[PDB]
Amino acid sequence: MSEVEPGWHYWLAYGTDVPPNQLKPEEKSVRAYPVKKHVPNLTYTDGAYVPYNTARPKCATWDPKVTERP
Amino acid sequence: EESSESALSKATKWYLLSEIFRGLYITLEMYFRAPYTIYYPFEKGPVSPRFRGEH
Ligand SMILES: CCCCCCCCCCCC(=O)OC[C@H](COP(=O)(O)OCC[N+](C)(C)C)OC(=O)CCCCCCCCCCC
Repeated sequence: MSEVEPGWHYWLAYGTDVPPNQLKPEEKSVRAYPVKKHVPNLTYTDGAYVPYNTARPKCATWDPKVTERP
Repeated sequence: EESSESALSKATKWYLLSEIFRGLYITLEMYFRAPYTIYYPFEKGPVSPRFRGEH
């Protein structure tokens, strides 16, 4: 089911009478970034999404530095 | 002694299963009606603009 493109996915659910290919331009989505091919849900495959922490550790250790006795 | 339906009338309904046979017929009515089933994932049920799904 996830292969269904999100624009049409709302039409197949009887939530709209206007198919996504019949939208008037005043209503469409205009993006500044490329819209590549649709990608389904990727479970059970190596392309599965992996969560990770986007924040650096809150403590920064000290860089070893030595100056000799004067 | 104060029952409207005579003894024979009550016995015929009792012995011949009058209500069960009526119960069977009404079930058979539904056999000639269109089932409500839809075919997922080839079709989806309705959704509303207020539907709460994936964040
Ligand atoms: C000479 C005449 C010959 C008739 C031959 C046939 C007789 C059959 C039995 C009659 C008596 C009877 O079904 O009785 C009902 C009995 C006992 O009821 P009770 O304890 O007396 O309670 C009732 C008390 N009253 C008198 C105050 C009402 O329980 C039942 O509900 C049994 C349910 C059986 C369901 C079977 C379904 C099969 C369907 C087949 C086709 C699809």
